[PDB]
Amino acid sequence: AKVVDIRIDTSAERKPISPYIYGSNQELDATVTAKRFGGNRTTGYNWENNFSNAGSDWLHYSDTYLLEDGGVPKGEWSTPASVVTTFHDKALSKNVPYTLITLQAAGYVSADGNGPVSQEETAPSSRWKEVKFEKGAPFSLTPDTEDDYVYMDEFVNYLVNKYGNASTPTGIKGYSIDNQPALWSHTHPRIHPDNVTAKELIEKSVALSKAVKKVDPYAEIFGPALYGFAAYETLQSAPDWGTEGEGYRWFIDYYLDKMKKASDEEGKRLLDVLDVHWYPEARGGGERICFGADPRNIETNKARLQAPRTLWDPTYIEDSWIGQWKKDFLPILPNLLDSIEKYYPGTKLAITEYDYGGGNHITGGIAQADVLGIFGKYGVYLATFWGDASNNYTEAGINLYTNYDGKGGKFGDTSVKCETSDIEVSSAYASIVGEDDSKLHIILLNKNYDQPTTFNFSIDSSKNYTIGNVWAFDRGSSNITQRTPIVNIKDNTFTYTVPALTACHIVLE
Ligand SMILES: OC[C@H]1O[C@@H](O[C@H]2[C@H](O)[C@@H](O)[C@H](O[C@H]3[C@H](O)[C@@H](O)[C@H](O[C@H]4[C@H](O)[C@@H](O)[C@H](O[C@H]5[C@H](O)[C@@H](O)[C@H](O[C@H]6[C@H](O)[C@@H](O)[C@H](O)O[C@@H]6CO)O[C@@H]5CO)O[C@@H]4CO)O[C@@H]3CO)O[C@@H]2CO)[C@H](O)[C@@H](O)[C@@H]1O
Ligand SMILES: [Ca+2]
Ligand SMILES: [Cl-]
Ligand SMILES: [Zn+2]
Repeated sequence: AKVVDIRIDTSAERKPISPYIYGSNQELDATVTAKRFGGNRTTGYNWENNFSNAGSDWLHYSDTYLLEDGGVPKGEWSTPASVVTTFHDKALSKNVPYTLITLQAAGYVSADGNGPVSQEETAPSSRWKEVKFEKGAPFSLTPDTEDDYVYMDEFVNYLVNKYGNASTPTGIKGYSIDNQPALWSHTHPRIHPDNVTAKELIEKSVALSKAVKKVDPYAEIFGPALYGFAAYETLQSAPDWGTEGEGYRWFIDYYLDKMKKASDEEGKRLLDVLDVHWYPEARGGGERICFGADPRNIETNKARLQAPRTLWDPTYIEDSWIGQWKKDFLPILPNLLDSIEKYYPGTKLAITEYDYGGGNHITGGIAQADVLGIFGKYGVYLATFWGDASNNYTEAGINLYTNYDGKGGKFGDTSVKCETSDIEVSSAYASIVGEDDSKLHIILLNKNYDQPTTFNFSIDSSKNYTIGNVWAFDRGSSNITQRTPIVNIKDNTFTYTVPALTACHIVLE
C-alpha cells in the first residue's frame, strides 16, 4: 500500500502563473492559451507572397506549403501575410491571448513557389529575395514583389496596421528572431550554408529587434529559439565561440549579456524573452522518450514519467548525454533562470518547442500535465508544445489545465505552496484565482505504474473546504471525465486514493 502526504499552504509562496504556458505550435484538439507560428518552414517564409522553403525537410522545395497547411482560403493566397493573418485570425477567434510570430533572419526568403532549389541556386540567386530588417523608406501595405528585397519592419507594419499594436486586445504580442539559428546551415543550407557565428547572431538579433520596436514599441522580442542543449552551450560549436565565449560559462550567458549591453546602449529592452526549445534526451528501455518512442516499451514509458524532473529537481539524473556530462547545467530551468538573473534581469523565459513523447499513451498525458505544472510553478512565461492533433493524451494533459470540464473550467492563475512526500511516485500542483483562495485547484498525478496511491492531504487555508469536485483522465480514456466528489474533509484534511497512472484536477470549495 503506497501512501503519500500532500501538504498545501494557500497563503505561502504565492506567485502568478503566466497564462501563456499552455500553448501550441500546431492546431490541436485542446484549448490552448498561446499560438506560435514557427519551426523550420518559417525561416524562409516570404510575407510578400507567402512562399516558403522546406529546407532539408523536403528537398529544399520552395512552394505554398504554409498556405495549404495553414488552411488559408485560396482567394487570399496572393494577399501579403495571409499565412500569418489567417494564423492570428484563428487564434483570436479561439480566444487565444498570445500569438507569437516568427520573423526571418537567416538572410533570404523564397522568391517563388517553383519547387526544389538546386545547390547551384544557393542564395543569393533568382530563387531568393534578400531580407533587410529596416526598409529605410516609406512602408507600403502592398509590398513590391518585383524588387530583390523583403523588409521585416514593413511586414510588422502591415500586421500592426491590421490588428493594432501589441498593447491592444487584438495585437500580435510577440515576434521571434527566426528559428534554431545553430541549425541554419543544416536545415537551410540553400539559404545560410555557413555555420552561424555568435557575432552574426547577436548583430542580427539586435538589428531586427530595433527594427521591430520602432514599428511596435510594445511587441516582445523572443530569441534565440535554440534547438537544444548543444546550442545552449556553444551555439553548436560556433566558429567564433573560442573567442566570443571567453569568460562565459555557456552561450546562454553570452546571449543575455550581449543583448543586455545592446539594450543599454540603445536605451530600451531589445530582448524580452529568452526562447529555447527542449526536446528531452531522457532515455528508457534503450530509446529516447520522444521522437518515435514505442508506447509498448514499459521502461521507456516509466522514464517518460520521471523526465520532467530534469527541468527542476536537483536530485534527478536522467539517462542521457546531458544527464551524464552536463550535470553542472542541471536542473535546466533553474540554470536558465539563474543566467537571466545574472546577465539580464527581468528577461522572461519561454520554451517554444517541446514534446515528451508518448502522445497517444497515458504516460505522455501525465508527463505533459507534469511539465505544465512545472512551467507554472517555476515561472516560465510562455510555452508551446510541438506535435499534432494525434497526440490525444498530450491534449488531455493540456485540457486538464485549460478546460477540464468542457465548459471553460481552468487551473487557477496563482501558484501556491504544495509539497508531496514522494516526488518519484507523484506530482502535485496547487493554485488559487488571483488573491482569492475561495476555490483551491489541485493537479494530482499518480505515476505509480501498476498500483493505486493513497494521498493524505493537509491544507492550510483561510477557508474551510467542504467539497472537492474531481475531473480526470487515465488509461481508460484520454477524455477528461468528472469523478465522484471528495466530501469528507475534516479541518481541511482528507484522504484520496488514486488508481495507477491517473491524472486528476481537484477543485475544493
Ligand atoms: O500537380 C498536382 C497537384 O499538386 C498540388 O500541390 C501539391 C504539390 O505538387 C506537392 O509537391 C505537395 O507536396 C507536399 C506534401 O503533400 C506535404 O505532405 C509536405 O509536407 C511537408 C513539408 O513540405 C515540410 O516543410 C514539413 O517539415 C516539417 C517537418 O515534417 C517537421 O518534422 C518539422 O518539425 C521540426 C521543427 O520544424 C523544428 O523547429 C524542431 O526543432 O524540430 C522539429 C522536428 O524535427 O517541422 C517542419 C516544418 O517546419 O514536413 C511536411 C510533412 O512531411 O510538403 C510537400 C511539398 O509542399 O503537395 C501539394 C498538395 O498538398 C496542387 O495543389 C494541385 O492543384 C495539383 O493538382
Ligand atoms: Ca520586395
Ligand atoms: Cl539553434
Ligand atoms: Zn487530438
